[PDB]
Amino acid sequence: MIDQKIFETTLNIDDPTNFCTNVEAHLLKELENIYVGKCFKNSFILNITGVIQRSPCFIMRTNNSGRGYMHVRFSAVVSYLNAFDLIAAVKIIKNDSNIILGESLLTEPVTIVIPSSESQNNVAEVGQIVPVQLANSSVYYIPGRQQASATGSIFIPKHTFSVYHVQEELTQEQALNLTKLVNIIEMLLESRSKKDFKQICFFEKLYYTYSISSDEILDLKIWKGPKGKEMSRLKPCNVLSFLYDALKNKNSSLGFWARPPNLLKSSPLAYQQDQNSFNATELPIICSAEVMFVTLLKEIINYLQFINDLCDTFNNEQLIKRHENIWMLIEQRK
Amino acid sequence: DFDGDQMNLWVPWSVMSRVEAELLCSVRNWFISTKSSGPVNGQVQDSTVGSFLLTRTNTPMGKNVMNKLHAMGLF
Ligand SMILES: [Mg+2]
Repeated sequence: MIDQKIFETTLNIDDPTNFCTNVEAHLLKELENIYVGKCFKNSFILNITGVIQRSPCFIMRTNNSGRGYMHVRFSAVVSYLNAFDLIAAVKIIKNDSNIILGESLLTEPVTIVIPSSESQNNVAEVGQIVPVQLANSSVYYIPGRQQASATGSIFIPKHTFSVYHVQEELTQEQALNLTKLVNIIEMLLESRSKKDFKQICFFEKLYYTYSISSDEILDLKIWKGPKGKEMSRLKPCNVLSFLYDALKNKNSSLGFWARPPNLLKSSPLAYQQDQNSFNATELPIICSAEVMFVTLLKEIINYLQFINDLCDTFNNEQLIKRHENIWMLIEQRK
Repeated sequence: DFDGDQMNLWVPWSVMSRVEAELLCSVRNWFISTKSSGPVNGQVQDSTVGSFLLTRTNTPMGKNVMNKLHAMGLF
């Protein structure tokens, strides 16, 4: 997840006379040099946006250097990676590190640590690209480092799911929060439509959970079209459409929600059922509809980002075949 | 006094200290005593009696006068 975070810092101004000739430009350049490309305060900082507040260029009191410091408050574009987050492109660097190490080549620099105890790895040699699912271990943003540090497993579609029992209604402020979230998903869906469709079909079939879902049947461009395939059980609902009509304040959400593995993960579809008709291996969780919509919406966000980056990085069929030892492995573990 | 006293002397080298030393800590600021509000310095011993001898009216020789050459030599 990329985002914007407001930071606070104190600079050191070696030449206050030359610095003040253009305060804002020099301040922005100093901030960009210092903080871009390095994680700082539990965020990665991809790009420095203009400053919000700053102090007058003071003079260093406790030394005869004559330099100034000046305090700066600024906002920056930060990439924060979470648990269960989906990363679609990871390069293996070394096999001598038997614990297995990788380096993500997406827009968010992360160095991944895929444990070798699981047998689904140690099959990927050095130089090939394979996606990773981030485990529940928290991404470590050690300050000053050029990239995030995290541990995660090679993605298997994980045919498990969670049912959600709602007991609180949405308010208009929460409605606006999830409407910003669906704005994000609309951007992602437009990006998906902009790609060469057959690659999304292939990657979606590969990471679909239950069965191979027969054949090419039921085109799945998804964008502005609630089309889908498989159709295992129960009538689904469009979480997006539920959102906009909830923004119109019609529908209540006081029900049981789930996205079982039979659904297409990148689709905005889900099931709203009144009395828990799902075959859950877990107890329903009793909490508010803001939690449910946040969780499902960001699940869709990371699944669709996953497929988008997989389609983007695999622009040609030769690269897929170069990493052939992963595709048949995942097809084995369906 | 000069009976064997030793006093420390350090020369500032930093620009901030050098600017400070001449502007703030110069001895001209300690001419007037902070303690007593009066002057600290003046003539002592050789000059306190020297000022009296110079400015007294009559010497044992006569009137306390000097010719031009010795008046010039005082300066
Ligand atoms: Mg003495």
